[PDB]
Amino acid sequence: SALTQPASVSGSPGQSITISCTGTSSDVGGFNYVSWFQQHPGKAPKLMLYDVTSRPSGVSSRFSGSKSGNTASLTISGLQAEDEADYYCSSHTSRGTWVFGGGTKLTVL
Amino acid sequence: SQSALTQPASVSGSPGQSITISCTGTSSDVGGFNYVSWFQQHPGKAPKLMLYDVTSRPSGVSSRFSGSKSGNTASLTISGLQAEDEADYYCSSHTSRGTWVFGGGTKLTVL
Amino acid sequence: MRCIGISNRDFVEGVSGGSWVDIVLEHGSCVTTMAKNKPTLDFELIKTEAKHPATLRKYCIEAKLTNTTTASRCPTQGEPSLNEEQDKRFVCKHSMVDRGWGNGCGLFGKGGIVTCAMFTCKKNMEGKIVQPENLEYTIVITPHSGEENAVGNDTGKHGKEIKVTPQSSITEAELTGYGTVTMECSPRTGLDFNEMVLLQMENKAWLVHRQWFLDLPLPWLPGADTQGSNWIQKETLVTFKNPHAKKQDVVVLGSQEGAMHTALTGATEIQMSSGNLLFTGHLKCRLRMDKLQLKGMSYSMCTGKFKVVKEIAETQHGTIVIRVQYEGDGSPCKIPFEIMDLEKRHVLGRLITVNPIVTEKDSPVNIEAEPPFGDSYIIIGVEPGQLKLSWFKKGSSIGQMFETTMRGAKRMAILGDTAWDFGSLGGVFTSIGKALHQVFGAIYGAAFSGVSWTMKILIGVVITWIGMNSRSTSLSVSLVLVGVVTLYLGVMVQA
Amino acid sequence: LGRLITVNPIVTEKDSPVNIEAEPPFGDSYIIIGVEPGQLKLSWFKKGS
Amino acid sequence: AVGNDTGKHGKEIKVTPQSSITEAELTGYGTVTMECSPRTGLDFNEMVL
Amino acid sequence: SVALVPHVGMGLETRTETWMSSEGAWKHAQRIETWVLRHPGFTIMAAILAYTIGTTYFQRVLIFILLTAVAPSMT
Amino acid sequence: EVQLVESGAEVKKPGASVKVSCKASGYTFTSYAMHWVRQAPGQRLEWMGWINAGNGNTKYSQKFQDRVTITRDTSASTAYMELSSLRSEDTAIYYCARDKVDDYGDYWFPTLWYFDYWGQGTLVTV
Amino acid sequence: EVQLVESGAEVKKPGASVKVSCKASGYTFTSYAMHWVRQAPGQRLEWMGWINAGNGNTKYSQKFQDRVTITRDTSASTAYMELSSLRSEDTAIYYCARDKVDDYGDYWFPTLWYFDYWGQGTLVTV
Ligand SMILES: *[C@@H]1O[C@H](CO)[C@@H](O)[C@H](O)[C@H]1NC(C)=O
Repeated sequence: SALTQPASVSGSPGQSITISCTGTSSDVGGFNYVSWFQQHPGKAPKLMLYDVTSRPSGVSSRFSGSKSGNTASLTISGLQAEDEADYYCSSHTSRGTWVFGGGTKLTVL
Repeated sequence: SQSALTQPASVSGSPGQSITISCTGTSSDVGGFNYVSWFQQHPGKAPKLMLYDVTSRPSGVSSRFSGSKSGNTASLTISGLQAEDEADYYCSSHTSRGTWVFGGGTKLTVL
Repeated sequence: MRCIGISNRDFVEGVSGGSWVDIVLEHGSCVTTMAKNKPTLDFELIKTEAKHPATLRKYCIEAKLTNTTTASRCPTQGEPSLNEEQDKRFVCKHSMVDRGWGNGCGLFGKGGIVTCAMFTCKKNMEGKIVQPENLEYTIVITPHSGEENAVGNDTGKHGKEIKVTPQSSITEAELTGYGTVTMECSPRTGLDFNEMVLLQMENKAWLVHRQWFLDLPLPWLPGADTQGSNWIQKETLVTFKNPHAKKQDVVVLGSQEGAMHTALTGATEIQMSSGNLLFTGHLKCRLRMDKLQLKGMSYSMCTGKFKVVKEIAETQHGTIVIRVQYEGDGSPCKIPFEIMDLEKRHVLGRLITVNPIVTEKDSPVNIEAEPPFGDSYIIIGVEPGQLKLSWFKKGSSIGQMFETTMRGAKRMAILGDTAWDFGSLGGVFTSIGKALHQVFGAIYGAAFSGVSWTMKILIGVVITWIGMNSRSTSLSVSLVLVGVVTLYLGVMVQA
Repeated sequence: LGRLITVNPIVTEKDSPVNIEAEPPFGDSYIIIGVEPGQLKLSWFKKGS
Repeated sequence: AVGNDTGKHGKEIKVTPQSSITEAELTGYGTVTMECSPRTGLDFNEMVL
Repeated sequence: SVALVPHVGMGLETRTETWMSSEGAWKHAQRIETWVLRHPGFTIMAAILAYTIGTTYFQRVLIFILLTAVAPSMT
Repeated sequence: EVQLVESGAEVKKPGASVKVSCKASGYTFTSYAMHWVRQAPGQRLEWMGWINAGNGNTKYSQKFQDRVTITRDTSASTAYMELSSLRSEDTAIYYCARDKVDDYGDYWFPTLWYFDYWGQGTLVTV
Repeated sequence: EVQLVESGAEVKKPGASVKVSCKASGYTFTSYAMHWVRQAPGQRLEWMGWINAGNGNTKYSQKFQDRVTITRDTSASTAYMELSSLRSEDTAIYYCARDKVDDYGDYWFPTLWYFDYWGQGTLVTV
């Protein structure tokens, strides 16, 4: 039931890179409980997006979220070196549980 | 399938003259409709569409190539025969049965 | 161009103050709009696509039974108990079979029995739903440029294709040389996809009524059901047999695909395999002709001979089309075209391909015009080598009025009150007629929903008779009018 | 045709979405946001009476 | 806003029979005064928990 | 059966042909005609009953037609 | 710039089957019907059939209705044509002509300008 | 400041049990539900369950349902995650994330910004 994400992703600095989170009709295709978490090595996950698109107060505006059918997407526009991290997608399912993506490792180089 | 359109085996004409090629079909392929297209086949090269809709020609084709239809027979005319006009000319049609039929093939010789 | 020979072609003439006209677009039809000093354009709704639909309910059309079990209890000792009755995969039923010393019971009477077989679905039909905000109408706008191949509509290569979505009310198409055309379409007041399901069953899809779809007497699963085994009304697809009150059996009824096909008689078929694209329904749009200008109006008239390359043909709509090759000089020139009378005293016809021009000498040009009823002459070119092509129309203006009245009546019978939007310029009479039509259509749809055309015919006959046999002249007339309209709608329905 | 409910909607920060609630009329109505350049016109139909 | 270092838009007012008049200070919108009558909402002298 | 509740009279019709409009337009009439042919006995009883519940030929004809239309349908 | 690239020339025994591809680039591959025209060396052209790349529907001539199969890769933007039960008389150049389907995605009536673009021709020997 | 702090890393042997705590400060502990999320070394985040500090209600993942016990200490504003019968697969960082409950005190529908604040992460090895 884990949300499916690409294993890895890489984008040249200053470009835009997109990440996909494909789920079922219950987790990410049924509800707007879609959240994106950024986790730097050795650190706890950081809430990057929520409600599909809304981003936390401190979170940059370079991060944009989209959802289409059973798939939610995260896009990064600046591709700074500090953006290189591991990104996890989560959704609150219809049965009242939380499912997480497999996580994508974003690399600038 | 069907029966291949019958055109003369070969044609020749002095350079600069007017030479026509016939294309005889039944009432189901050539007589029935206007899906009559002419193709120019140079040796070792893929056929090139010269005429479609009987008289129409695709962009980039000389106006010397003109087409006409009469009953069950389609005619291809060339004005001012040149040295480039030494390819095999094939007439095709879209049969009412839903297939395509090609003529035997006329080889025009300038001289 | 792209709209001749469709046979469901309508002609919208004129725009109001503001240069806008209301046009209703339908699938399988085409609209050609003409206004003074503006190019004639062809509009056609060629696709409605519903994206990312959510499945609402699964229905079982082909099941099977397995692991059948049975249990009995001696008479007057209550009910038999089966473990398989514990889970809802097993379809069960209780019944009474007489028992006595022969069976193994100590007393005689009707002992309870229960049969339980596992229920599995072999084939299901999925009914999906789509939000009115996830539709994407496609419209091809084709100018009457007179291009050689423009008559062939299917390709639509040189016609601009605009995608209308409820996200933005305004769509702007830039037609090269013609300026731009602005469309303000209303996808929300179209087919009402909040009240319809996209029923797909074995590589065929239908657009059905939502309540009808939820009334289907088949075993079903919720739209979001992962297991796939908790079918709700399984008893609609199994039968329990107790012929002689000796033993009870359960059998599966049989594949319901054909019965479903019969049930889907009045639905419109749609495509569901490669995207949920469905070719049915209409779309009201508003056409902004403000930024729309004629092409090649700065060219000079052609001074040379024209030859006809395709003979004059009569379109199904009372218009004539003709292709003319150009042979003179001044390659980008304007084709002198007019439909005169025999003596050329005055112009009789009306060009539909306004401002025909030969852009390239070699490329032929297709010109469409609307000759008058009777004898007319199509004059083409200047006097030296001028073409004069006689034509006859074989019709009457009274006949054309009857045909137009019948076509408008059919449009009202199909679009209801949306008919008043077709070619409307926002007139006061148009608004009042549309509001009255909305009221009467609501009443009529309440009173006539769910019946067949034969029932409509019967009701119309009865109402007409009641009106005829009515003392009141007013009530008689109103009842007769209602009956006649009902008879017309019954005749024109189921299509 | 309609009166908005989130009265005086304002933007405090550029990268800060603001959600407006408004009461449209019954039937066809159009929600207009912004000014002439790139103004976004939204259609809506209110089904009641 | 999720950043909880600043928490706004959450004014809750407690109303008691002794203090039935209280004002909320909605940041940016001034203040609102509620003059409530808790003694009439429910007759807790004729009710048992 | 699902076949006993067709998607007819639902107000969703357009210009495009429906699923089985041509075929199913006259299926009911054909079925009622065949039933009347095969079962002439009930038709005579229906006519007699309609005449008995009369007072008007419109009433009698309507009642007889309704009974004949409902005899196969009730099945 | 629409170019149809075909597989390299092949030579195979009569009992073998040859599959020739025709990659489509420069136009929407799924909106065009890929035809296959056979021309024996020194003979007239022969129409085998067409495959609707949009919906995979195929048509065949009665000559090759049983010995010919045409397939297209929507993702690969290539249309395949395999001919089994080969014969020496089967030797010919196989081209891939192009035609456009209508706006409803079905290939009912060909455009009048069909076969406007051909392949370079693939040679098959037996 | 709303900081969440968890107990330190611990080393346990297979078949043992481990208790991890998450101390919540800077906010009303009773107003939020506490979630436990574990991440194996170099693998995806995994949700285990939540505890409603307001009433002690809990919901566990179908996995971990029989092994994990979640408890809270209203006095200390602390949450605990007891994992019993540790196996080799249970070595991972165990994070705590909060989500506010509604004004009724019932936590069934989360807030859109669930898991906005996380604990530093407690490492457990077997
Ligand atoms: C049903 O019967 C099959 C053998 O026909 C058996 O393999 C299966 O376990 C049985 N299941 C139940 C639930 O009885």
